[PDB]
Formats: sequence, structure tokens, C-alpha cells
Amino acid sequence: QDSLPDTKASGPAHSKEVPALTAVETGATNPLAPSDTVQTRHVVQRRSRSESTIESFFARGACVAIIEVDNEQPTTRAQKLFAMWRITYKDTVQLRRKLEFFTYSRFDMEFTFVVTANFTNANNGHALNQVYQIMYIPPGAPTPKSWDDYTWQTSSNPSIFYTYGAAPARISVPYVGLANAYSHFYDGFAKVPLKTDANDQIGDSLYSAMTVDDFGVLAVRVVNDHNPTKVTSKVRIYMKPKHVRVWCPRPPRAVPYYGPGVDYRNNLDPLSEKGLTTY
Amino acid sequence: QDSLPDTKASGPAHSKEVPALTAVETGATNPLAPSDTVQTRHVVQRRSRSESTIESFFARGACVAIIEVDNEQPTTRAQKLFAMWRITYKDTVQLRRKLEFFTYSRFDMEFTFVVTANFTNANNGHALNQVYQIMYIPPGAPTPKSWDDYTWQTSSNPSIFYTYGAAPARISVPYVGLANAYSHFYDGFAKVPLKTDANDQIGDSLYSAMTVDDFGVLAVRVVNDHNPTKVTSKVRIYMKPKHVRVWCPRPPRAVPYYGPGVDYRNNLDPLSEKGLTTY
Amino acid sequence: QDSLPDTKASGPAHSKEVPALTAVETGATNPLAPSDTVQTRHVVQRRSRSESTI
Amino acid sequence: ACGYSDRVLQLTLGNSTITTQEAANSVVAYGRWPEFIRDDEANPVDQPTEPDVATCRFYTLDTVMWGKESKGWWWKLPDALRDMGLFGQNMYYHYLGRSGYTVHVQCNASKFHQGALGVFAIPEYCLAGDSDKQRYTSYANANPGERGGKFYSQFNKDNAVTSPKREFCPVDYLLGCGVLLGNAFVYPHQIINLRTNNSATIVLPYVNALAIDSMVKHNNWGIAILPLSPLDFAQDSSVEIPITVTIAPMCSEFNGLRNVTAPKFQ
Amino acid sequence: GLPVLNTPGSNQYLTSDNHQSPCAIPEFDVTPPIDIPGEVKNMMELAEIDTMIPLNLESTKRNTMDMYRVTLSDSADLSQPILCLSLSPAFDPRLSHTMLGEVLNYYTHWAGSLKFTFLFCGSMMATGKILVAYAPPGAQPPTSRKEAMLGTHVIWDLGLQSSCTMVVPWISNVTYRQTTQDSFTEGGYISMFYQTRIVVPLSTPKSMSMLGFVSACNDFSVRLLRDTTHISQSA
Amino acid sequence: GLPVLNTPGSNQYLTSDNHQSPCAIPEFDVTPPIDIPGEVKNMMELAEIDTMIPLNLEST
Amino acid sequence: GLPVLNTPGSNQYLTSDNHQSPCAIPEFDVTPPIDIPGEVKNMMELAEIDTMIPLNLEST
Amino acid sequence: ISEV
Amino acid sequence: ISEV
Amino acid sequence: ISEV
Amino acid sequence: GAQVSSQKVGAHENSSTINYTTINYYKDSASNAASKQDYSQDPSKFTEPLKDVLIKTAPALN
Amino acid sequence: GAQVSSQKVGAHENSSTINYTTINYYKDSASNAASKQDYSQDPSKFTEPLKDVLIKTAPALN
Amino acid sequence: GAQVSSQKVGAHENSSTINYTTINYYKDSASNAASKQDYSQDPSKFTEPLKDVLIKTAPALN
Ligand SMILES: CCCCCCCCCCCCC/C=C/[C@@H](O)[C@H](N)CO
Ligand SMILES: CCCCCCCCCCCCC/C=C/[C@@H](O)[C@H](N)CO
Ligand SMILES: *C(=O)CCCCCCCCCCCCC
Ligand SMILES: *C(=O)CCCCCCCCCCCCC
Ligand SMILES: *C(=O)CCCCCCCCCCCCC
Repeated sequence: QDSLPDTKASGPAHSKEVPALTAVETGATNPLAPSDTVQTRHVVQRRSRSESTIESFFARGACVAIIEVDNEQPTTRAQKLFAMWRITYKDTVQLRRKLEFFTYSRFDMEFTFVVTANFTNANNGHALNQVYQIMYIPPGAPTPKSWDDYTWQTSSNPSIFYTYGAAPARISVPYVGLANAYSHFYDGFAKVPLKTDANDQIGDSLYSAMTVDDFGVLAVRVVNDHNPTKVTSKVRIYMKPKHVRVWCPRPPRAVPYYGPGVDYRNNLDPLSEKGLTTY
Repeated sequence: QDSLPDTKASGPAHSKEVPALTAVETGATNPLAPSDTVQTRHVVQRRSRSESTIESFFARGACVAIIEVDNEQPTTRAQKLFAMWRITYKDTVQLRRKLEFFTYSRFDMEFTFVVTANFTNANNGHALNQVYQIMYIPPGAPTPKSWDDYTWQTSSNPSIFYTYGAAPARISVPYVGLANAYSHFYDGFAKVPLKTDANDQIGDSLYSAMTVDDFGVLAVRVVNDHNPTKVTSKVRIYMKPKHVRVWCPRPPRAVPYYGPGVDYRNNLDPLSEKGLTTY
Repeated sequence: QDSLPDTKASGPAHSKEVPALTAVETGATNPLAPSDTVQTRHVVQRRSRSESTI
Repeated sequence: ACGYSDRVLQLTLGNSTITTQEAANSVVAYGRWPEFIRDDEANPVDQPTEPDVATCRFYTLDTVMWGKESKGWWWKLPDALRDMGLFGQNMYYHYLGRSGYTVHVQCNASKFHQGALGVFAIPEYCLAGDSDKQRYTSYANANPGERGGKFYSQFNKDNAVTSPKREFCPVDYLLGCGVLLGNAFVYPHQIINLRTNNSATIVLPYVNALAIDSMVKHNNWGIAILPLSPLDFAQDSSVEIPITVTIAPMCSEFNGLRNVTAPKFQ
Repeated sequence: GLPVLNTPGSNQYLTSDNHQSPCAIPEFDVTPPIDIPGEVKNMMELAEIDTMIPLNLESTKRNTMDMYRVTLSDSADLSQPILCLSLSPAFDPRLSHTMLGEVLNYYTHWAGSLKFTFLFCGSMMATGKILVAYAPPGAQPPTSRKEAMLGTHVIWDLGLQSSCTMVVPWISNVTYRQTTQDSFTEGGYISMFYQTRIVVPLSTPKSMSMLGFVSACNDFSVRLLRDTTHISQSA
Repeated sequence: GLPVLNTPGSNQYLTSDNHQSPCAIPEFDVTPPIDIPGEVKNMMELAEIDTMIPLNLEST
Repeated sequence: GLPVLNTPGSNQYLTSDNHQSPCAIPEFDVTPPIDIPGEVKNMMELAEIDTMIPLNLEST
Repeated sequence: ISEV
Repeated sequence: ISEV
Repeated sequence: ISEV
Repeated sequence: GAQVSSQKVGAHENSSTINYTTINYYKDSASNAASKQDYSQDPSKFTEPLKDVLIKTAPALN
Repeated sequence: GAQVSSQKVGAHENSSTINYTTINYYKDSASNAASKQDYSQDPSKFTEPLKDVLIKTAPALN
Repeated sequence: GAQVSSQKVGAHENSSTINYTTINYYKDSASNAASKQDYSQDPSKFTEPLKDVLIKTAPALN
């Protein structure tokens, strides 16, 4: 049973009960129903709010990153034989804005990985099917300096080895926060400048940032040695919050995002023009 | 129920019970809790040690070998048409160091095999999908002298035939030790020189080594006959101990490994510089 | 339950039972155990022949 | 009331007794007292010999001197006792042998001397070699007998690649084996801190991955004594005081009798 | 033919998965266990054993037996700290290589109380009182005894019980701190000062070592397994 | 070898599906919740709070 | 469409595995056994029969 | 099983 | 089912 | 089945 | 360990409570799917967070 | 042969003991997954391996 | 038709009779896997096939 309340039949009124008048100064919304101000009939209501529960509002994989990684001969220049992405939902805007209807959240996270590849050169032979390693490096673990150094041994970090052409890879992660909920907004600093500090750099930190490394990084590489032709791949990462609880609602973002904080810069004019008396 | 103990509330003390003083000469660690030296409040403790059980500390596939094998025309020179790897966890360092927190262990072993291939030459046509045979050769069984001699008939040795592009192959092995636990450290020799020996070579053996062939070898080959273009593959082997018991803890390795024994050679200076009174 | 038989403890002997002598001419193998020719201790045997079944 | 203290102990085994009036209690390694092989853990089937009081008694090794520049000493068991009375004879006449031990380390000084020795009992104490060749220490050099060996402050690589010494080169802060000395406290141990005690007593069960093994090929325990804090006295620069190690086999049993093993040490 | 539909994740290999696989040597006669002394059930058991702290990592002392010795003497400047250290048990160079620091470096987060035990190795004729303190973070790191004594502290009287334990209570905003250094999850400061001074009679050494030990209390745990920076391998 | 037959849909990824997947950090000790004020159970709760209308969207 | 997820090991062939497979000649009328003398149940039964040792492997 |  |  |  | 629940049926075939079955295959609850059988609550903590909540027929300011 | 156990739930959906099911498919126990329902023990054999273990409030050397 | 049997456990996790389950999916018994629960026998038909079998302590030739 999840339907919304029925409309009650109500008739005329001539009385001292005045539900239509109120005082919004108190901070409260007037809980009127149509039968408080008009004559209504009885309606057996069958609509429900099944699709706007917190779980159903977030139950979608949303793209949060596109990581590019190449497989080609290791030259001496800067290449993309492995790539690292600092885990975040703030590199894209659509899931960021839905989470930021709330100040705090607690959820498990499902990651699904879609991998696509293409040739870049008209032809230097071909390539055999590629296997990708996606290694999670938590804050503090050694990060790779080359695509096949010892960190890729992954004895303790979790890795996914994905085979090209297989169904998108997928894993779940528990609520891994250091606090009892994730903070979508943190009004504070990680350091405080003290009067006895030797210089001003010592106590300086970014406004509203918490830890430095946050959740760590995903390091991606193609495990195969290079073919004669170069192959470029992109890994697209989709995040879906599941088993979701959220606290303290907020106005949604109304002007374009400008970085990982709440800063704004342009297009500060979200509303269009409309005459006061134009329908 | 697996949570750690609650903190008990405790107040002031003025007494002859002195938990803060002890004598570490006895060989014992003083079992104090914060309520022995400060006033504490009651805290209902919910943290647990679920992730540092011996099983969870080792429950990761760790890379222990990269075996290279080629498929090309059998020439008269030295080729890699089949490869052999002596089974060990000491060719890499990360899993070796975690096992060596303990002197003895008993576990079953899961092996997962990730196989990647690539072309080496710009083009001499292509290659059809390769099948790989990974044959286990226990100490004493005949070892292959060529990639298709009779030993590959594998009537009694176990083999895996892996098809390129399929999910990584995986098998489990029981506790196969000759003793009641595996020895991660053996302070001894396999032979003793006797006074009546004809020469000194007869009783000479390597310090801390036990059997010669240990667990045997994995022999890997591509089953396909060669294509006109050469194809190189690598088999990466991941070991995960499961159903783990361990005995007699040891200090972890603090300076680089130098071989399969405990020998050291360089970088014998693991600690950095820090002033005695610098925070 | 598939373990092999336990070794029985046995001590000294001075007797007319002579298990060490036999005649292989009969076509039979002498079914001796170590406790027929040496002093043995008791051993609870846990090995099995699981891997050499047909 | 009548006066028992964990500082005053008497140990009696066979025909030998030890007294100490300045102990710091005693350690039973891993909480396990020694014991004989149980029938359900037994493996060789022949009846074992158990010499009992003839071998399970205190043997005192040669005294070593602790001076201001001493870096430490190490012994392996059963090796340090290979020539001790009937324990050595039983060890060499039998293929297999098993034994636990009581180790009593003795070092007295005075109320005006200071210093602290760490006494560690290590299962499978593998030590590092002196050269580029790995696992190359020879049997005679790995097994010094009651003489034991010493630690060094630094890695001195044997360079006579012609007539290699094939010796261990145990560096002290690396516990002779590539780990940091400070973590050796995870092993059963006591400290003889001269202001507090003059002896350390540690009871060692047999520890191995097997119920019984070859005592000639394999040492089960190593004893490492290192100055955690160096010896000092009054204002003299060359104080020396003795350190004596007395060890008793416990629950010794041997299997596989035949002719005697005669190792080549020289 | 049971009708089936393959979901995302099919055919991947996650190195932390937990699945069954065929046994390659079936019906093997496994050697049964024996009761070896010294069995370990949880890695936190190793972090609860006191191991000696390399407190002295000055130039000439680090990586020698002297990194474990802190010199106390009857002529020390009584106003100066004997030692100062940050509570970053997996990161501060004095704590990161203790058995406690080596186990925490395989985990990303830690929480609980810790205890520091100090051993005096002077002669029996030496006496002294020492203040060892812990300042929860957020204020100026103690430079004098006067500031150090306003935080958690123990005043140690040297005597027949040779050693003294100070417990650093878990006092934290977050429920778990990071094992790397981060100001958001910083742990505070340990300092030590003379409360009176070392006093010795004549014919007694005027200098002596103090050794320090650290271990976890029974409320300590770690989580999120990760690789350590303390071992590597070159190509 | 249970005999199986793969149906249409096999190996697709629908972003609104709802399936299980292996946990990448097993046996993690999750921080328990505390009772934070302000919990929301349905997005329609937010549409029931009065918010001020920008009624005057004339030019200036 | 029972939702399924393929694990590592899928599609490999381990020569010591032990699985079912379709019978290629269904409903075949098998010849029943008879009691032949000499049945063996374990290879260790053969190692318990005395066989003669080639003790003299000198040159000639 | 458990119907709900 | 039939356990054995 | 056997719940635990 | 099968959980059986009722589906809320939308379009009906010309054929009642239709059920569906769920079994969790993993030990970690993070691996679980979402059950989407979610309860709701009262908006009052946002719409009427007043110390004296008054009835809508009475004057808001008395 | 299905074993049913409880999951230790971390994050909770706005929907109790959630269970999971396991069946072993192979005869050899080496093929089994890990149950990770692991008990712990007392560190005393390492932290206090003393013949006379004394109480922390009493003097260590008497 | 599920058969449930006990596994003979080799290495034990720090967590008893562990069981495994089998169902035959084919009508022809040749399709079945091997149960490997195999009994053994006495070697006597090979080691002592004598008409008068004598006891090992007695003389073989009387
Ligand atoms: C093999 C792949 C494993 C991938 C493991 C990823 C672990 C990290 C999951 C993080 C989910 C992040 C959600 C966002 C939280 C933030 O809002 C707050 N900054 C936390 O206070
Ligand atoms: C078809 C592939 C089959 C692969 C079969 C592999 C069999 C061998 C498994 C060995 C696991 C080794 C773990 C290490 C043990 C060592 O520590 C000790 N040296 C034993 O005393
Ligand atoms: C409750 O679970 C009672 C038994 C349900 C029987 C059907 C089980 C289907 C297989 C589940 C396997 C999970 C992974 C080993
Ligand atoms: C206990 O096992 C009771 C019955 C469980 C029924 C579901 C079985 C699912 C199939 C298992 C097949 C194993 C390999 C033949
Ligand atoms: C005995 O078999 C009782 C019922 C077991 C129920 C689980 C069956 C799993 C599917 C078997 C299908 C065989 C081929 C149609």
C-alpha cells in the first residue's frame, strides 16, 4: 500500500476557521489541501511517489570520468601508456548536481566501466585483443612511475583485469568515509594559521577542502606489449549510489560550476525575461 | 558480534595500584588501556578487526611471474616456442614480504592466469586465435625438450588449455607441502659434509635451501603451429593463498631482497634523517 | 574414514614365532609390518591411498 | 609474608641446579612448555630413546666478555650443544632428534655499572652471508658450536673471489638478516638491564614445521644477545664483564639409530 | 537449456574476488596439521607487541644501533625537550618502521589508542623524574614543559620499576585517521621534558640511555588494505 | 555443467539495471551511522516546502 | 533469462577436471559385467606384491 | 525462503 | 536431495 | 540448507 | 535464503499477486542490489519546524 | 547443501538481517572460496609469555 | 535429485564438515562425472593366493 491520500468531499463553509490566512513569518508552510478553499468531490487516489524515493532518484549509472590510455612503443617522450584519475564525481556536472541537493549522504557505490578502442594510423599492421588493468591506489600506497613497474604487481591494492569486447566490468564498494556520512559541503579548512607559525605558508590550506588525496586514484594501463600500430582506448566510468540515505536539503546549483568548491564566475543570470502580467 | 571492547568510564585515582610503572625486562608488554592513566568516558565501541584477519590480509591475487612465449617458425637458433617457470613467490617482492611476516604457513593456493599477445612485425599477414597449454611438471616427471615433443601429451601431469580472449584461467591447488606447514625460513642445509667424504663437494649444499626442485615447474607453449607473422605472448600468474593459517611472527623485510635467501647487499639504510626534538 | 592402519607399539621378543623367515617358493609375499622385526612405538596413522584408486 | 619473589628462582634439571636472586620473572616462549611427540602427531615408527636426566640437564658454554665495543653474540640450537656430554652423542648417533630447552643467560655487574642486553630466541634464525653469492655460507661456518658468532656494525663484503670465506656477515641493527633490530621484540625475549636484573631465563618448546627432524642438518632456534645500551662504568673507558650462557635440553627424544655421524668441521 | 542472461561484470577478473575454481590435483592426500606454537589469527595481534622505537634519527645515528638510544644526563639543559614526535604512527619516520608502523602501512585508515613505554638504562644509583606528554592537535606544538603539562601527561619517577607507560587516548574528530600524513586527520604531539633532573652520586656514569617502545591498545583497528611503500623492486 | 541458453539482452549494460556485483574491498570495517538531523526519504518532501517565486522577471 | 555473471576460469579446459558432458551414443544397450578373477581397486595393491630386484647391474 |  |  |  | 516479494503490477495480461525471487550471492552487503521497497516519511521537520505547531484552521499568530 | 549466513550490513537502504547463500560445487576443499567468518584470539602468547603473569596494578618486580 | 556429500578437508581456514552438492543433468550414466568415493580391497588374491594360507608367525613349510 503506497498511494497518496484520497481527496475528501467537502461542501460550503461560513465559519471562524480560516485555513486560507496564515503568517509565513513563522517559518512554516501552510498545509492546505483543495478541500480547505474549494468544494471537492471524493476521489480514491491511486498515484504513488514510488519513483521519487531517494533510492529511485539516484538509481542510474552516471558518467563521471573518461580516461585515455594508449598502447604504443615506449618512446622517451611523454606518453599515455598508463593514466591516473583521482576519484571524484566533480569532473562532470550531472551527478554532482543531484547529490548536491543534500549536505550529507551515506551509500555504497557501484562502478561500471565501458572500454572502447580504435586505430589511429591508417595502417602498420594490426593489434591483438587488449586486456586492461584498472588498479585502485588508496592514499599512501606507491603510485606507478611507468606502465610496467613493480606497483602493478597489485598484491594488496584491488585490480580489475578487463578483456576488450567483454561485457562492461562492474564492482561495488562499501561506505568508505572517515566520518559517519560523506560531506558534500565542508565549511572549513584542513589547517589553521597560528600566531607562532614561522611563516604564512605553514597554516595555509584551501577553503572547503578536507583531506589532500581524498579517495585515491585509479591507475589504468593496457597490459599487452605494444603492437607496431598504435591503439588508443578510452575507459568511461559510471557511478551509481546504492543503499542511499541523505540529510539536510539544499537549493540546487543555479549558475555554472567553477571548480570543486562553490565558486562562481560566469553566466550568473539564470532567469529569463518575462513580463509581470504576461501569461 | 565482532566489535572491539568498550571504553569504561573512569575517574580520579590516588592509590597504591600503579599500572603506569612496569619493567619491560620481563619480556612482557604492559596491557594498559586509556582508563588506567586518564579519566575516560564510556564509549560503546563498534569498530572491528574484520579486515586484518590472516585470511583478509592475504585475500588478494598478487603477481608472481611473467612468462614470455612466442609463436613463430621453428628455426635452428634458441627460441621461446615454450618456456618453463620454477614455481615460487620469490621472483617478485610484494607477496614475498607479506608471507614473511611469519615463519610457517599452511594454505590452499588459487592461481589465476592473465594472457596478453601482440604482433611484433609491421606485417606478414596475421594470426588466428591462439590456444595456450600450461602444463604442471612435478619434480621427477620428464621436462619438454621441444614445444611439441611427447611430454606435452600430459597423460598424468595436469594441464590448462587456455583460449586467447577468454576470461583469465583459474585453478586451486591443495596444501601440498611435505611437512605439516610450509617453511618460509629454514635455518639449515640439505647435506652435511662428513669427515670420511672423498672431497668437499660431496657434502656441500646451499645455506637455507631444502629440496632442489621444490614444487616443480610450469611449462607453457602456444599449441598452434606458427603463422607467417610472429606473435609474442606473456602469461602473468597471480597467486592468492586461501584457507590460511600462519605461525611465529617475524620482523618484516626492511632492506631490499638480494636473492631467495635472507642475504642483503645494498640500501642498508632504510631510515631517514629527523632531528631528535623535531616534530 | 580412509586412513591406513596405525602402527602398534611392540617390544622385545625371544620366541618360537619367527615372522622374519619364510619360503617365497609358495608364491606368497610375507605380510610383515615393522613391529614384526623391530621395536615400534604407537603411531596414529592419517595417510590414505585416496590418489592411487583406479 | 614468608617471602617468594619473581626475582629469586631455583631451576633444577637432572643433576644440575641454578639459583638467581635478581631475575625478572621468566618467559615460556609462545606460552608453550616443551613436550614429547604424541602418538597422533608421531611420524617415524621406531621406538624412540629418551635419555631423560642424562641429556636434560644444564650445560654451561664458554664465557664471553662484554666490553664497550662489543656488538653482540649469537648461537644456534642444537648446534651450541653438539659436543655436550651425552646430548651430543645421542644427537650424532641418531638420524632424528627433538628437544626443547631452558636458556639461562648470566651477567652480574654492580649498582654503579649500567648497560642493557637484549636476549632474543628466534625460530629459524637465518643469517645473511658475506658476499655477492647468495646462500653460500658453508656448513662449518654456519655452525660455530659453543663458540657462537658475533655481530658487526656494517656489511663488510668478502672480496677474495678466489678463496671466498663463505661466512655470515650479521649486521647488528639489521638483526643479521635484513629486518630492523627494534622489531626483534616480537620474538620471545628478556632484557638484562644491569640496574634491574642479572639474568634472563627463557623456556623454549621445540618449534619446527615437522614433529621431529635432523638435528645435524637443521637448527631450530637461534639465541641472539645484543647490547641495546652499551656497557659503562664509573668513568673508565675499558670496563669488561662476563656473560655466561647455560642451556638445558628438555623432553629430548631421538629416532633412527645407526653408526655415528662425524661432520667435517676442520 | 536453462535460459540465462549475462550481466555487466561477466568475464572480468577482480583480484579481490572470492570464488570457487576446479582443483588441479584432485584427491591429493594432504599432510594433516600439527600443533605448532605461535599461531597468529589477526595482524593486529602483532601491533600489540611492544617494539623499540628508532627515536634518534640524527645524521650520524640513523641506521646504526644508536638510533634506538636517547641520551639522558645530569647536565642536560633542563628547559629543552628530550624528544619531540608527531602522532602519525605509519608516517612519522620514528614510528613508521616499528611493527605497529609496518602493519599500518598495509592499511589506509587506523583508529584507537596507543601506548609508549620508556625504559631507563642508567645505573641503579641514578634517580630522576621525567614528564612525558601528549597534546591533541590544533595548537602550537609544545616547546616548554609549561606548555606540555597542559595536555595529557605522566610524570615518571625512576626507581625499581624500570619503565613507565604513557597511553595516548584515542581523541579524534574523524572515526578513522589516514595512515599517510594529512592535516585533516592529524594526531597531535608527543614531547618529553625533565621534571627535576637525573641525579647520580660520585663514581657513577653521568649519562645513560633511555629506550622507547610503542604498541596498540586493545581498541585499535585498521581498514582498507593497500600496498606498502616499504618494499619495491627495480626492473 | 548445468546446460544453459543465453537470451537476448546478454552482455548489455542498461544504466538503470539493478544487479549484484563483487565487492572490491571485502570485509571493510564500515563506520556506523549516527543520527544526523534533517534526513530526507522522498524528493517530493522538498517540493512541499514553500520557496519564493521570482515573479518579476522584467528586464531590469 | 536467469541473470548470470561469468567468473575467471570460464571456458578453460583443465585436463584433471571432473564434469558431465552429453552422451554421444544415447540409449546404448551396454553389455553387463561378468565376474572376471583378478580385479584391482587401488594401484598400491600392486606395490604390495613382491617382485624380483635387479640387484646386479654390473657391466656384463 | 522467506516471502514478504 | 540425499545427503550421504 | 543450513542457516548459521 | 530466497526472499520472495510481491510485484506492484501495472499493465495486466488477460490471464493476481505476482511474485519475484531474490538470492544474495555475496557476503559483503555492498554487493547487493537495491530492494527499492522504500518507506517514506513526514515532511514536517522542513514544512512545520515550529516549537508550538498550530492547527491550520486556527490563526497562526494569536 | 546451501549454507545461509547473515551479512554484516554497512550502509542501509531506506527499506534487518540480510542473508547470503553458498553452495560448494567441488569435491576437493581446495576448490572452495574463503568463508571469511574468522575468529580471533588472545595476543598473550606474544604480549605476556611469562611464567608468573602478574596483574597490571601490581609491581612487575616484587 | 541433489546428492549432498562431505568433503575431506585439507587446509582449514580460521573459521567442521563442509559439504558439496551434485545433480546429474543427463539420462545416460556415461555423461556423469566420477564420484571418486572409491572403496578399496584386500591384496590377498595377489599377495597370498595359497590354498592353505598360513599365519606369518608359523613356518611357511611345515
Ligand atoms: C578496482 C576499482 C575500485 C574502486 C574503489 C573506489 C573507492 C572510493 C569510492 C568513493 C565514492 C565517493 C563518493 C563521494 C564522497 C565525497 O562526497 C566526500 N568528499 C567525503 O567526505
Ligand atoms: C595446471 C597448473 C597447476 C599448478 C600447480 C602448482 C603446485 C605447487 C603449489 C605451491 C604453492 C607454494 C607456496 C610456497 C611454499 C614454500 O614457502 C616452502 N618452500 C615449502 O616448505
Ligand atoms: C536459501 O538460499 C535457500 C536455498 C536456495 C537454493 C538455490 C541456490 C542457488 C545457488 C546460490 C549460489 C550462491 C553462490 C555459491
Ligand atoms: C543442498 O545442496 C540442497 C540442494 C540445493 C539445490 C540447488 C543446487 C544447484 C546446483 C548445484 C550443482 C553442483 C554441480 C553438479
Ligand atoms: C532433485 O533433483 C530435486 C530438485 C533439484 C532442484 C534444482 C534443479 C536445478 C536444475 C536441473 C536441470 C536439469 C536439466 C533440465
